[PDB]
Amino acid sequence: QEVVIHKIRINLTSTKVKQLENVSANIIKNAETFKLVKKGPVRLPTKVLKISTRKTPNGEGSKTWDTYEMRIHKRYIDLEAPAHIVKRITQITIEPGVDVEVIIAA
Amino acid sequence: MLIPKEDRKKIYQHLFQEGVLVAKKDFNQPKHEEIDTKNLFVIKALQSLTSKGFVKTQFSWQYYYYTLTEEGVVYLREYLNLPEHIFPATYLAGQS
Amino acid sequence: AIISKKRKLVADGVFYAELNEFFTRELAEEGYSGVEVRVTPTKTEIIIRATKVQDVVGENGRRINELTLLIEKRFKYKRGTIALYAERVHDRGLSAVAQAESMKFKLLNGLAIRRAAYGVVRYVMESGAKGCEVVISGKLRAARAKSMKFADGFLIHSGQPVNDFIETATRHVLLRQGVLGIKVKIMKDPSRNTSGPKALPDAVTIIEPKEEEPVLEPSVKDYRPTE
Amino acid sequence: GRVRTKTVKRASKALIEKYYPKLTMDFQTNKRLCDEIATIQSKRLRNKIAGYTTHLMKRIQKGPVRG
RNA sequence: ACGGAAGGGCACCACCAGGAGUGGAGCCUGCGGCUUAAUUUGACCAACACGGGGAAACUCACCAGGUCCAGACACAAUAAGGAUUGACAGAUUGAGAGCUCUUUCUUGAUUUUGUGGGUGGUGGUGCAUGGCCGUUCUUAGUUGGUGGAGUGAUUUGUCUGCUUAAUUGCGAUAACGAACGAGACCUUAACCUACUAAAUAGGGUUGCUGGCACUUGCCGGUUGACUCUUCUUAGAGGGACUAUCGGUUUCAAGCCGAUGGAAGUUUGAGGCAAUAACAGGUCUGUGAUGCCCUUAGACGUUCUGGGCCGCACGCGCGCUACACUGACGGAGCCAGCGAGUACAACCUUGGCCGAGAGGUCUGGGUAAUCUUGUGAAACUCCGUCGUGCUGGGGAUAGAGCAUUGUAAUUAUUGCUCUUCAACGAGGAAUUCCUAGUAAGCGCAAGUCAUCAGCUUGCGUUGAUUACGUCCCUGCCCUUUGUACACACC
Ligand SMILES: [Mg+2]
Ligand SMILES: [Mg+2]
Ligand SMILES: [Mg+2]
Ligand SMILES: [Mg+2]
Ligand SMILES: [Mg+2]
Ligand SMILES: [Mg+2]
Ligand SMILES: [Mg+2]
Ligand SMILES: [Mg+2]
Ligand SMILES: [Mg+2]
Ligand SMILES: [Mg+2]
Ligand SMILES: [Mg+2]
Ligand SMILES: [Mg+2]
Ligand SMILES: [Mg+2]
Ligand SMILES: [Mg+2]
Ligand SMILES: [Mg+2]
Ligand SMILES: [Mg+2]
Ligand SMILES: [Mg+2]
Ligand SMILES: [Mg+2]
Ligand SMILES: [Mg+2]
Ligand SMILES: [Mg+2]
Ligand SMILES: [Mg+2]
Ligand SMILES: [Mg+2]
Ligand SMILES: [Mg+2]
Ligand SMILES: [Mg+2]
Ligand SMILES: [Mg+2]
Ligand SMILES: [Mg+2]
Ligand SMILES: [Mg+2]
Ligand SMILES: [Mg+2]
Ligand SMILES: [Mg+2]
Ligand SMILES: [Mg+2]
Ligand SMILES: [Mg+2]
Ligand SMILES: [Mg+2]
Ligand SMILES: [Mg+2]
Ligand SMILES: [Mg+2]
Ligand SMILES: [Mg+2]
Ligand SMILES: [Mg+2]
Repeated sequence: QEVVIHKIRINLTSTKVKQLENVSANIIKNAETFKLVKKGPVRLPTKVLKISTRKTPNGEGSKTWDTYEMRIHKRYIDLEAPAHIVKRITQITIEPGVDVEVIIAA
Repeated sequence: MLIPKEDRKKIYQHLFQEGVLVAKKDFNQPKHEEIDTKNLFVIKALQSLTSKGFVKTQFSWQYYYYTLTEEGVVYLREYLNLPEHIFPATYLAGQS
Repeated sequence: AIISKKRKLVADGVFYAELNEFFTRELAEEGYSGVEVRVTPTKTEIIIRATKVQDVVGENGRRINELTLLIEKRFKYKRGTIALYAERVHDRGLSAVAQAESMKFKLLNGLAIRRAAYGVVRYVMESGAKGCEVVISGKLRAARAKSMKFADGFLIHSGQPVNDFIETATRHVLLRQGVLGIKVKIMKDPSRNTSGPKALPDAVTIIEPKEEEPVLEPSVKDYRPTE
Repeated sequence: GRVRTKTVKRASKALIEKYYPKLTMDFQTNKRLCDEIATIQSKRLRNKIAGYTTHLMKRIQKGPVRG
């Protein structure tokens, strides 16, 4: 008797793209397979995590720096979908690297 | 190190009932975690036991990994006078 | 546990560094190759790729167990929520980390430096690698420092082909007179390098055309019409 | 300073010598031909290869050339 | 290798034509020297706002002092009628330190004193080492396999030309095939009315309203509805390959110009970046480390206070200025990189106080949601000033009010009033730079409890002059000479 829609939300994170996009695509395919209404995998600005660092461990040498960075892509998704199929979807199709988080928001 | 024998008893009994410790390198801290005693003589007691030849130590990122070898188990069992059919938590077959 | 997502990812990375360096310290005698941290909804699986898998597991499967315990206290985890897994390396020749550790071990037993280096290069190229290289720098049987370079095949140096194909490993070896630095580079076969490009950037392959006969001039061949 | 180094020239030479009947005068058609009949990894190199192939085709159309 | 030898090419760490400068002044910071108990130390193009070195404590490494063992382990030795530990109160101490003493009480085999040994060390040695980085060298240079020439060290391949940013190619050829470097390659910046989509981004229509106009319209508000993706996002892709044409080229590599383009300098900017080497730097980043030194009143560790900032003096990055293209008042009001609290207390809106710094009460934000449209400065408009070291300049000081901090004196920093110094565009000399570039202007981030005049990034306004040369300083290849090879120091 879980007919009450939870207007649930699925958000993603990663430091890589192809597996994150693959997980999002599988989520959308699962959602369409059981006739769920949704807002698409809305892209979020890739946050660039940047550190500048002097290369030389001892200060001697011509001034040389470097910049290391990751990018985090988010691509949150929300569903106006039934209960059990959604939770089953969240508990399946998980790839290391991409991190899945679920918010009921009901 | 001068360790009061009851805190040393706590150290030895905990090391036996499970088998491993981490003992953050930072001395002078009030209480070591899940021991309720000063971390300093925790580190020193496991150092003495390693010098005996009972604990294998491994230093990496200041977290003093400690593991109990078999002669360590025997020595702890004789010291703790606990029956000779109980093994530390590592020996339990918590397999796949 | 609530924390900023960028900080969460940075913490995940530093935790992976934690695990990799700790396992390098511990399983060095095991021919350690690598570690993977997979995160499930409930369990934090930690796959260990090492050479001596059966010794890593240990008798009755206790060694891995105690290792797990350390992790559960290194990161304040909960029992069951974390579990180790020891896996054999797919091919110990290709992994530069394992070769570096193995030939560090060989150096530890007073083996000939040149002999050990050339044996490593020969084994690596026997594994199917498209090129291997070893730098042995230090006090090679002399007070003055010197670096010996052994190589075979070809090793690229510029462009992420340096990251896509050639894998490196750096190790320190302790002797009775100083430290020896060891650098190992292997350029894997691009055709066998899955999960990425399968050739060099400037590798061009041309398909050989098929040969056909044109002479049939009228050749109005008729099929049975359908409607 | 566009000189079209070894790789593009050799690849275009082999392309002409193995696929002259299929090649044309037009850059875009030869670009699609390069995509289909040869596995150029990147696409900038593909474009350079097709451009030099078109240039060599034009030279051949003008007359017979060495190499 | 070198040549004040030749040939051919390159470079704003070279110059020409210039721009902005520095060197003159104040100050801030970093060196030297002096001084000191200590003013801790390493670097002397490739040391000097460098060691992320913006140190009040810590940092720390120096100095005057005070603690403790965090001396494992083995053996001997005492020793359970005490190996030992700790302490109230007083003298002592800076201390509310049982550090040391007065007395006594507590504690139980962990210890104590000797031997071996081991640890700790920002102790020494980067001229023992690793790793890393810097430099030679941002140039285009290297290498081996068969083959040829040499007795040989070596050489040819790696070159007469032309071309290229390029050992980049066209080629000629005792050279043939190859490998590394360059290129290719990734990130980033463009262009996408083509696709996928979006209450964490925007827009339209229509609601429900506000105001003004009165004509149906304008500028607004609403998390009310429907709809869309042009901009904002980010995925798959497309796009430029010197494309077409005209010149010029042993007519080949290629160069020049125009047109179409978004883009025609390799499209701009970068990231990796070869062989060989330096006695280049780092033991002061490392529980990386060999050797040497020390290891009990210690060069270990901790506590208190001082110093790393002193000042007859020289030098190196910079900041503010010498004013009219300006200073000061009002008013206009424009960004892009960021960052932001959990086992802690971050970014702060908004409302009240205070003149300000700031204070207080609440509310958001673990982040395209909130600070935030970071309503930033330069800039623009209207006025005051009027060539006067002046309303420029704001150093040096006096007094007061606050914030962080266990602690602010040797002023941490911010704010209020005042004194307002040198400074008149700076000699010899010398630095950087050819397009959204220099330069002006600020903001964010790293240092951060508080502190930048620093650095790393970002954006605003945005040019003058080249589009060349080997004259100075060097670099690459070739030829030549050498009595040089620690190589013209
Ligand atoms: Mg290459
Ligand atoms: Mg390259
Ligand atoms: Mg100069
Ligand atoms: Mg000039
Ligand atoms: Mg100036
Ligand atoms: Mg000056
Ligand atoms: Mg001066
Ligand atoms: Mg000094
Ligand atoms: Mg230079
Ligand atoms: Mg300071
Ligand atoms: Mg102190
Ligand atoms: Mg200090
Ligand atoms: Mg002292
Ligand atoms: Mg130290
Ligand atoms: Mg010390
Ligand atoms: Mg050196
Ligand atoms: Mg180089
Ligand atoms: Mg030969
Ligand atoms: Mg030669
Ligand atoms: Mg669009
Ligand atoms: Mg033409
Ligand atoms: Mg470029
Ligand atoms: Mg030296
Ligand atoms: Mg030392
Ligand atoms: Mg100083
Ligand atoms: Mg400087
Ligand atoms: Mg104004
Ligand atoms: Mg903005
Ligand atoms: Mg403003
Ligand atoms: Mg005045
Ligand atoms: Mg004034
Ligand atoms: Mg100004
Ligand atoms: Mg600084
Ligand atoms: Mg020029
Ligand atoms: Mg001589
Ligand atoms: Mg002379």
